[PDB]
Amino acid sequence: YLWTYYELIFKPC
Amino acid sequence: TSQLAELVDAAAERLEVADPVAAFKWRAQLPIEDSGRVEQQLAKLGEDARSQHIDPDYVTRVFDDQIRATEAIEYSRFSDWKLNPASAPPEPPDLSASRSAIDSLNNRMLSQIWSHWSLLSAPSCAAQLDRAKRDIVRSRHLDSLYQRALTTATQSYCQAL
Repeated sequence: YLWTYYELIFKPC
Repeated sequence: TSQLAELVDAAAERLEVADPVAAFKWRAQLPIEDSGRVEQQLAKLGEDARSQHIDPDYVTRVFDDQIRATEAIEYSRFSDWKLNPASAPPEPPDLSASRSAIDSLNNRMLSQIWSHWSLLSAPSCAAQLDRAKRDIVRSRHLDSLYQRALTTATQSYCQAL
């Protein structure tokens, strides 16, 4: 997943 | 130049993270809706909000608009690339560089919200917000899509008590 709501958080799948 | 120009500019610049995320999710075949509004992040947003002495529910509402506006850009990029795949960026996105940009833009937005809290509660906020967006629309040459995203992203700036 790749998140942007507050922190740019990136987890490789 | 308006008093809220620095907050709106940081919000507009943050919107730009949509292009790099869109690029990764398209090739990675990831859902745009899985975008991080999850309990741990909501807690973390509210804690950094209390740490700057601003209302977390106001701040939560701002980033809730921010996420809707950013998902909208990503969806618009996906449509464009469905219609015409060759207009997609040829360069991979720099997500590690984006991470540092989001941390900084997040911090600047929160610190501006405290710095200008008095104005955001005043009846003249809406007029100032218009001037800010009108200035930021011109100085960052925002296309029609980003103008609308900026409006959605800031639509509750003046819902402050």
